[PDB]
Amino acid sequence: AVGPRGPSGPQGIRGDKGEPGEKGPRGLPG
Amino acid sequence: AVGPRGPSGPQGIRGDKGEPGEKGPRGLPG
Amino acid sequence: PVGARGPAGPQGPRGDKGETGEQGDRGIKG
Repeated sequence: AVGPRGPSGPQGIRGDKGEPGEKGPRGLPG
Repeated sequence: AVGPRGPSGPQGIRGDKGEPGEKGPRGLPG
Repeated sequence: PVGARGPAGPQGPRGDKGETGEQGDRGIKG
């Protein structure tokens, strides 16, 4: 008889941190 | 007559990339 | 016979949300 199926592998690695948001809009006139 | 347990599985897929950050704050007044 | 190889591990964890964008340009002067 064939042996039992092996256990689950290890969990995957963490995904990359998201990208930074874009630069904010320009300030109001003085 | 039985065979031995199988090998552990491969590592799971990599996690999702994080979503982009919010847009920055508005620039300071002139 | 040796058992089958195990299934893949779970998907890895999600990356953090990206950082907020930098502040915008200073406004034109008064």
